[PDB]
Amino acid sequence: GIVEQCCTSICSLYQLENYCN
Amino acid sequence: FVNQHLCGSHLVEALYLVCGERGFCYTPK
Repeated sequence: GIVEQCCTSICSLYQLENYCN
Repeated sequence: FVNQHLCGSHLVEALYLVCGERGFCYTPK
C-alpha cells in the first residue's frame, strides 16, 4: 500500500496520484 | 517534493499538494 510505495521506499508521482479521488 | 521517502505528515502533505481539490485516501496498512 502507500507506506510501502512511498515511505519505506522512494515515492513517485505515478504512485501518489493513484490515491487521489 | 514527490521523489523521496515520504512518511507520516510528510506523505499526507505530498498527497494534498498532488491531488488538490480532488482529495485522496491515505491508508496505512
